[PDB]
Amino acid sequence: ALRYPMAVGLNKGHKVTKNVSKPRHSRRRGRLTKHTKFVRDMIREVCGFAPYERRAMELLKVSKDKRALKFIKKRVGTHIRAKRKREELSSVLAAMRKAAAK
Amino acid sequence: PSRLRKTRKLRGHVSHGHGRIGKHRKHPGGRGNAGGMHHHRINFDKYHPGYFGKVGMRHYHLKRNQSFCPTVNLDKLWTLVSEQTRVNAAKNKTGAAPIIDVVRSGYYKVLGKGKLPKQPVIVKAKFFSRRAEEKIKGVGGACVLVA
Amino acid sequence: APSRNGMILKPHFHKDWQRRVATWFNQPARKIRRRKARQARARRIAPRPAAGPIRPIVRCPTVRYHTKVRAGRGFSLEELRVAGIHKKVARTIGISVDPRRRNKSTESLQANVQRLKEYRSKLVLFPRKPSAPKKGDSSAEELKLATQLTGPVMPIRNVFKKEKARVITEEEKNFKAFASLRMARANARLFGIRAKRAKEAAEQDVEKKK
RNA sequence: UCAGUAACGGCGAGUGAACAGGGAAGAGCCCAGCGCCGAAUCCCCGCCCCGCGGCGGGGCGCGGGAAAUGUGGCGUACGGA
RNA sequence: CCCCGGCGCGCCGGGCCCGGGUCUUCCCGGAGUCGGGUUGCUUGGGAAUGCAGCCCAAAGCGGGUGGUAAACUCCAUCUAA
RNA sequence: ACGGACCAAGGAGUCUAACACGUGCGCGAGUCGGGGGCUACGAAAGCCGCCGUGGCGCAAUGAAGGUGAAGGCCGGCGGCGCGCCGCCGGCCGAGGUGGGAUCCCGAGGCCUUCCAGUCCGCCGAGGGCGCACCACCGGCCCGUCUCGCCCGCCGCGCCGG
Ligand SMILES: [Mg+2]
Ligand SMILES: [Mg+2]
Ligand SMILES: [Mg+2]
Ligand SMILES: [Mg+2]
Ligand SMILES: [Mg+2]
Ligand SMILES: [Mg+2]
Ligand SMILES: [Mg+2]
Ligand SMILES: [Mg+2]
Ligand SMILES: [Mg+2]
Ligand SMILES: [Mg+2]
Ligand SMILES: [Mg+2]
Ligand SMILES: [Mg+2]
Ligand SMILES: [Mg+2]
Ligand SMILES: [Mg+2]
Ligand SMILES: [Mg+2]
Ligand SMILES: [Mg+2]
Ligand SMILES: [Mg+2]
Ligand SMILES: [Mg+2]
Ligand SMILES: [Mg+2]
Ligand SMILES: [Mg+2]
Ligand SMILES: [Mg+2]
Ligand SMILES: [Mg+2]
Ligand SMILES: [Mg+2]
Ligand SMILES: [Mg+2]
Repeated sequence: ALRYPMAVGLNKGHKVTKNVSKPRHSRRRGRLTKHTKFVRDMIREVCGFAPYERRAMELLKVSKDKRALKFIKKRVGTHIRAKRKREELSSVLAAMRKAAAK
Repeated sequence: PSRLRKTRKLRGHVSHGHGRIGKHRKHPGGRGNAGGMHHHRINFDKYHPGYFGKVGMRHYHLKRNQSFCPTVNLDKLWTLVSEQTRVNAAKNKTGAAPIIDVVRSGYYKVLGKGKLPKQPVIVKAKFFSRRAEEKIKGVGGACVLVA
Repeated sequence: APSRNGMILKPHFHKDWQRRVATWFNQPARKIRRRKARQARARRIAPRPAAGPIRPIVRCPTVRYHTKVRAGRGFSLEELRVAGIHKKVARTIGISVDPRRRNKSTESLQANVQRLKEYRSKLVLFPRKPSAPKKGDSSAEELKLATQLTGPVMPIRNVFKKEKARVITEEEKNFKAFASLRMARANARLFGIRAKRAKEAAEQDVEKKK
């Protein structure tokens, strides 16, 4: 049984081999550089946290993750940025708990 | 040619071909398509049915390039390829069937409408009809798919 | 007030259109002006082609047009890297270069590299100083024979390969084109649903075993 | 050309693009940041030579300022050092 | 017969000591900005195309777009302020 | 009832776009360079075809996913109860009825002195192929509704025909 190249289906399209080239240098913007992480954690140490971030830290200390997600979503907008901010605040809460333990 | 128009013959006539009782007023029944639901209801019922209202889904950003699918019939399938191909296909005793590339000619789908002459074909098209496939396999031939 | 029978119509003349009426009586004078500017450019660049630098063999997007082949914006950086021409040398020797293009296909990549190899052979490079030629320059017999090329340099023609008449095999006779099309439509429509039902059946089997 | 089309509209009257294709034309680039180089940079005033009706080029000044709260060279997403 | 500009030749005063390929080690981005809610205008843009006022207010394998609002999941394509 | 002393000059269905119908011309399942390029009147004209891209027409329908415009007969095999369905080899191969302008066949005869007797015309009894078109009966494609039976596998299924 032969399989002709079909214009419609699961594997549609004209059969063309693909090359493996170097990706574009414009694609790597936003990549976490070690120096930028140093500047970022540096200024997190210097300036501190925001008031809504401190309130969300208190909501995570009293163990209200859904209410913390709703509060961060109301403050910052989208649910993706809300989940990322909640994970960042949970990570720094675990870091503060580890520093308070040992 | 203004000398061939109607305004030459109407000079001397008072109402100028527009009636003496009812004068040629400016817009007696509204402008354009005025009152299609109220006082021009009968004209749009008798001559433009279905004009008012909505039907079907609203496809927002439509693409005629995606909707592009030109069809060609089996009745005039041999007009795409030259006539000496038909001569040589009728002349060859071995049975070397000619290959008709429909996408090269500029059509995507092959429909089967009319009579096909009794000689084998290899039709390379993008899409096919069931009736077209039945006519091609009944005459003799193959339906090669191509993307 | 419409009469007995006719098309419904929507004339777009309800605005003040008579202020913005672009009359087209400038047209033969603009044809003469384009002609004089084109001849002025051709007299300005005396050995160079009057059209310009070469433009790539380009497949079209948007499935209506992808069988046709155009002349594109410029050559890709991977094309120039395979052919061995620097991107700043290429603009000086008369080659269209754009950095926005990619190379997904290998065949069009090899075709544009081969077109670069043909254009490098067809190119007649004049020396910078006529008294002292350099290493990478053309010969003195080519200096006199070099001239302009009227029209587009290497005009891209949509070539179609010629196939011969083949004998139809039993597999080609037994192939079912419309049935294969309908099965492909059904599988592409129901690809995710069968996978979800398979995951749910695996969950039921784990719940039955455990 | 798409196209009076998709779409909007007491979905009424009416309004109304874009992609792509064919052409005219076609030309690409520079900073901040990130970093390396003794501020390596810029403006004004004194003297000499040329030219001075688009006030420019070179040399001589322990002359005056601007500039480290950052001027100049390499370098900008096509990678760069 | 004059005036003007340009294509070239010869001379003088200057600036400039300038490229490409391979391997190794580093670096890389524009914030009351994006985005979200609400209101007003606008648009063909229709669970809001664009702009503006108020309030909230970012992130870095991040962010924006993928013409129906939302959650999960892989992709495609650009690098905004 | 209104306008109107008198005379001379000016004075009111034009132009563009869209559509419908009719007519003339060219080409014809094709047609069109309108945008672009090349060669005083001439801002004209001529040319381009690998400048027919693109519009319209040659295919319609459905809201859309989509689908997409004759069949009959013989032989062999399988199933079921001479009859039906399914699978392979050859033939006939583009519907019919009525009205249908025109054309075809020609029982007979179209006269100068009686019969025999060839060729060219001419009219016609009666019988036919029937243009267009009309009215009907059929047939095919598409959306929808009802009744049931079979076929195919790269993925045996809430699959496809
Ligand atoms: Mg009369
Ligand atoms: Mg009157
Ligand atoms: Mg009249
Ligand atoms: Mg009367
Ligand atoms: Mg009237
Ligand atoms: Mg009127
Ligand atoms: Mg009423
Ligand atoms: Mg009337
Ligand atoms: Mg051009
Ligand atoms: Mg149209
Ligand atoms: Mg209404
Ligand atoms: Mg408007
Ligand atoms: Mg375009
Ligand atoms: Mg600097
Ligand atoms: Mg850029
Ligand atoms: Mg306003
Ligand atoms: Mg408005
Ligand atoms: Mg998505
Ligand atoms: Mg009175
Ligand atoms: Mg009166
Ligand atoms: Mg009076
Ligand atoms: Mg008069
Ligand atoms: Mg009419
Ligand atoms: Mg007509």
